[PDB]
Amino acid sequence: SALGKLQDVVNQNAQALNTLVKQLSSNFGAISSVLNDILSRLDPPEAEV
Amino acid sequence: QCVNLTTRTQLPPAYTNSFTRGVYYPDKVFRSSVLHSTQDLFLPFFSNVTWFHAIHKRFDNPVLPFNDGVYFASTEKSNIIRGWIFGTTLDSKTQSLLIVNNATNVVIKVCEFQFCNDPFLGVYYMESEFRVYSSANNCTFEYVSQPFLNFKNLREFVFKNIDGYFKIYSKHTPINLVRDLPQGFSALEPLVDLPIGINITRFQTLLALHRSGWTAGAAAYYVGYLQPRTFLLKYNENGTITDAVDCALDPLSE
Amino acid sequence: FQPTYGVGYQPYRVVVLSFELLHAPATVCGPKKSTNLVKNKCVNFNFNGLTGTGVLTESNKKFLPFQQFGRDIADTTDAVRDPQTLEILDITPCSFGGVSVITPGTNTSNQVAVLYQDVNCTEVNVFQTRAGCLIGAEHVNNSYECDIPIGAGICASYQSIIA
Amino acid sequence: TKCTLKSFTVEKGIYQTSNFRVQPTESIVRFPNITNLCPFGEVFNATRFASVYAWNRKRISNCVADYSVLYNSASFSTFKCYGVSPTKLNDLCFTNVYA
Ligand SMILES: *[C@@H]1O[C@H](CO)[C@@H](O[C@@H]2O[C@H](CO)[C@@H](O)[C@H](O)[C@H]2NC(C)=O)[C@H](O)[C@H]1NC(C)=O
Ligand SMILES: *[C@@H]1O[C@H](CO)[C@@H](O)[C@H](O)[C@H]1NC(C)=O
Ligand SMILES: *[C@@H]1O[C@H](CO)[C@@H](O)[C@H](O)[C@H]1NC(C)=O
Ligand SMILES: *[C@@H]1O[C@H](CO)[C@@H](O)[C@H](O)[C@H]1NC(C)=O
Ligand SMILES: *[C@@H]1O[C@H](CO)[C@@H](O)[C@H](O)[C@H]1NC(C)=O
Ligand SMILES: *[C@@H]1O[C@H](CO)[C@@H](O)[C@H](O)[C@H]1NC(C)=O
Ligand SMILES: *[C@@H]1O[C@H](CO)[C@@H](O)[C@H](O)[C@H]1NC(C)=O
Ligand SMILES: *[C@@H]1O[C@H](CO)[C@@H](O)[C@H](O)[C@H]1NC(C)=O
Repeated sequence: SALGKLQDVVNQNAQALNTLVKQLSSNFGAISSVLNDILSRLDPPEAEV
Repeated sequence: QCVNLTTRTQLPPAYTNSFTRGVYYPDKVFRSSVLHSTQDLFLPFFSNVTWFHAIHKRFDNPVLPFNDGVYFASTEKSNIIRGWIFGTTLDSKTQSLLIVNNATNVVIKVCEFQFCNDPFLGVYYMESEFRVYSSANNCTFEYVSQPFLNFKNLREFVFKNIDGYFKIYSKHTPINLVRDLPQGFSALEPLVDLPIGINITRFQTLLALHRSGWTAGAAAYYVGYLQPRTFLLKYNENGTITDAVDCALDPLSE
Repeated sequence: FQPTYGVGYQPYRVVVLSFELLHAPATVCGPKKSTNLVKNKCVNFNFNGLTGTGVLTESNKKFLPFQQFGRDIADTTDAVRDPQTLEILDITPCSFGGVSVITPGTNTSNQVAVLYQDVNCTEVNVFQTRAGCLIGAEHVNNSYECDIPIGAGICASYQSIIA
Repeated sequence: TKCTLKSFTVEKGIYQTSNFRVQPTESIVRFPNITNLCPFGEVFNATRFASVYAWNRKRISNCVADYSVLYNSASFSTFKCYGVSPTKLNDLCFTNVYA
């Protein structure tokens, strides 16, 4: 644990990137988190929503 | 044809520890050198798993609930356990699932069987006795496949029924332990997915008699129940689940 | 029935196919069409309902026989099994990158160089850097002070544009 | 760069102006080997058919059916699909078929 100050910064940046990538898996109230599924399942008036 | 077995010895069923058994692969995705948290219908660690015997005079074929899913463990030698019955009322009113492994092949049928009160197979000292159902009128699904199968063999199965899909997971383990479940870890690979689409709340174990009255060969099986919970699974460099953490067992594993 | 009969009295064999769809899982489908596998190219792949865009290369990951797809830590599909021939393919993402323009002042010159960041030079005075592919700058073996920073120890200057 | 910087004069330096994304070329839609075809040969090419008062019924299930070997067969005098388009049969998936 001698080099914990640099490893803390590295872990925080990697965890922020992993959280930002992980947030793509959330649908945020939509029917799906995949854009291709929405564009292939729905008409553009509701796919726009 | 049905036969009442009236030479049983009255004894309450036993209970023992699950240890860290009952873990199956939750999906078909390869993962390597990773720690993955998943929320699924799992068997809890160190749980109270119900123990049934076949010894001579014990012959345990009770009526058990299915609930959300069933972990079925089998400390087996000389091939007494042969299959399972799934359904709701287990008669011709509803539609029921038959899985059997007789002396030739493995048969899965979804029919309205009028089941006997004590369904069984039999071995004469050759297999020449089969008394499971008295009729089968309306059959929707048939599937004939390969044979799935001191106590020498350990059979783990996980039966789940979600969205009309019957998931059977299996694992075969060479053991040399005498009486109880061995303590260790073994992740259950998926065996088959059956599109049966039926309501299942009750299930039956099918055993085999030994004739030379009747004699029950030495076998023992264990029934546990799955609950929705989270495990932390460890995937090694070869993609095999080598260890697991129950997230709601104790504060250390939490 | 005699064979000497006219049309309308001759026998006709009739098969009536009734496709019925109860909310049990459907098990009667058509033939799932397949096309020849193309590797080492940025293609749109559709493997057993899993779709995407990527470069499909050979993989050294040995799957267990029940496993079909592969995911990394960030839950992105980076490995897959071909269903026709049981082989493992890595799905590299198709190359993307920033396009940066390296120039001196327009009072000085109108010559520019283009840096494609994290892009190999075979996928676009062409020089390969660790920052990316630099087109329009002549790489020299001499070392000077940094005028325009490129990155990874590479700098550009005007004297033509050298890197 | 002049468009990005909103200026007609560009100072000396490096300016990130655009992006380059490789674009796809082909579509590869690989599926399993077409196995366990439905036994339509035992229904259409049967030796002995039934009479219409005691018509035979075969429950086609748990298989994959190539319908366009029937619709492209020259032998059939009448081929009338009512609820479904004929060419769309290879794409629609049904729970079971009764022949
Ligand atoms: C084996 O035992 C069971 C339980 O007693 C028998 O099931 C009963 O059979 C009688 C026959 O008239 C019925 O009236 C009861 O309603 C049945 N009970 C249940 C819970 O189903 C069964 O018949 C016996 N087997 C044979 C071959 O006689
Ligand atoms: C398992 O259940 C039985 C009765 O349901 C009980 O007597 C026994 O103590 C339980 N075992 C454990 C380890 O809790
Ligand atoms: C096993 O069951 C199948 C299906 O009922 C049957 O065809 C076969 O004859 C049986 N074999 C024996 C040895 O009973
Ligand atoms: C089920 O079987 C009974 C008796 O064989 C029959 O009367 C009934 O119509 C059948 N139902 C279905 C849905 O096949
Ligand atoms: C399935 O069976 C159980 C027990 O018989 C019953 O309570 C439940 O309502 C059934 N499910 C449906 C959808 O009917
Ligand atoms: C992984 O597999 C290799 C051989 O393929 C073997 O040498 C190694 O011991 C395995 N690792 C584990 C943890 O089992
Ligand atoms: C598909 O066919 C090829 C050769 O025709 C064979 O090598 C391959 O194993 C088959 N796929 C499966 C899943 O058996
Ligand atoms: C019947 O046989 C002929 C010749 O073998 C073939 O062309 C036709 O497709 C068959 N009919 C079926 C498979 O329904």
